[PDB]
Amino acid sequence: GLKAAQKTLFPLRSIDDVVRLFAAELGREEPDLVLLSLVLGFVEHFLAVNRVGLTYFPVADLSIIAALYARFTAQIRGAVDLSLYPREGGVSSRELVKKVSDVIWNSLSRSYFKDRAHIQSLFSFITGTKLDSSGVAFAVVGACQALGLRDVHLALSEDHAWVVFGPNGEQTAEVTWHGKGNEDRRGQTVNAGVAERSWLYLKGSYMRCDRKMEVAFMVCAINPSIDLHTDSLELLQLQQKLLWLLYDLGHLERYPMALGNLADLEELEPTPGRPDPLTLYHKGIASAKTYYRDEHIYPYMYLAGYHCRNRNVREALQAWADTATVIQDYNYCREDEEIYKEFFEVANDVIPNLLKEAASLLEAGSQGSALQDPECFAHLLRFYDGICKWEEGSPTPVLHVGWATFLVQSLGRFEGQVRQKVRIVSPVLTFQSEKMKGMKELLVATKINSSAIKLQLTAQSQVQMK
Ligand SMILES: CCCc1cc2c(N3CCN(C4=NCC(C)(C)S4)CC3)ncnc2s1
Repeated sequence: GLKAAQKTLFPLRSIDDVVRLFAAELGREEPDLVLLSLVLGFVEHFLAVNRVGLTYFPVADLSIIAALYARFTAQIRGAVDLSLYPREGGVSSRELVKKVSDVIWNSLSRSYFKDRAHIQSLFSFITGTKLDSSGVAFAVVGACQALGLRDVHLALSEDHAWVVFGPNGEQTAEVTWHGKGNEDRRGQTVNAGVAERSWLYLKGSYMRCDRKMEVAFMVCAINPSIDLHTDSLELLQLQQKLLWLLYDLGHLERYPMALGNLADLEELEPTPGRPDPLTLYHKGIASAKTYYRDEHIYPYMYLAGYHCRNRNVREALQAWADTATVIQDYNYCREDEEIYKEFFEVANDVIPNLLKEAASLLEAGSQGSALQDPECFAHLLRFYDGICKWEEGSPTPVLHVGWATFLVQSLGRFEGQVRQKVRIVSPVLTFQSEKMKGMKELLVATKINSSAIKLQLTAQSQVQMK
């Protein structure tokens, strides 16, 4: 049931009309997640999924959008009988949250590619009966709001989504799947994951959204991809404009990833009179420091990626060292594979490529090169120190001999007279990991002893018998 006041801006004929609808909704006591997700999904469908007939912008008529809204509300209200789940204190019960989750779940097509683009919004849920993992969580939160359950909110880590609810918003419930081939814990709390200090649950320093942050989530969720080679400029512009709206209203304050996404967009196409990408990456880091105990990994990866693309080797290594300094106080657990993949790619592909080019440019006479800077060698060492410390105490190991080949190569990119300048104290650098402490003498030697490095990084007990 859309209110008269919600309907007055239709039809939406442009990017800017969509921005106005968002502004209007964000100025209400409770922005309407269902309306907003349906609108975003409609426009994304007609700008990215099917552009046949497109001449400027896919006009969103009130009759179309209101009928989609009706389909959603009718589906939820008919399947979830609230009288069966008495609410005291204006708060929801775990049984009610589970029932809403089941309703969304049981609505989805039995089989589909769960990784596909453009299956994030309630437009996809209604028209395609498909949602991606975090899409299911969002749709549970949208359904709860539709039912009047003001206490149910989206919880987000850097790789997963669930809900919070209940007295003081203190309860957690799983409502969707995570990854592939994992067993789901739907209906359960996230306490076991928090207690094991996995990255997936951020030691409890995950995001607890209010309604405005849930709008920011749907905006981050917009996917401009038309195919592998092509983005919709219209959706990029829309996402960028909506992110700025949210930024100006204060609603990205506690949302590091959204700041990084806005920085990435500003790199591609800067908005005149706005902060530089670097300023925005730093605001993302500051957000993580202020609200989340500096326990997030991606704020530093966003920054490192920016410096990497710009071939600022020194600053990229600094930011990846800072990324490792966060991961060192985690336990590498089952289901943390995404972050392992990210670190593996940085160590074993991205850094090698950067240093290879740097070596060529040094041969060509570069001055101020990262390869002649002992502070950059220290950053490389701190990056490996955090990865080795991560591994300590973890229930599954991180390092192996594939990593050792690249470490030897990367060390070897720095001359001994540069490496010798780093002072490893118990540029000055302190190691936290036992692996790097035992490697200290090997690191500053004129010739790099590759076999001894390999043995130290992988703690291999023995060398070839015969
Ligand atoms: C999927 C549920 C967890 C979330 C991921 C995410 C998100 N991402 C945006 C894309 N991401 C990154 N892009 C570049 C990166 C530095 C590798 S991290 C991290 C994940 N953005 C905004 N909100 C959320 S909530």
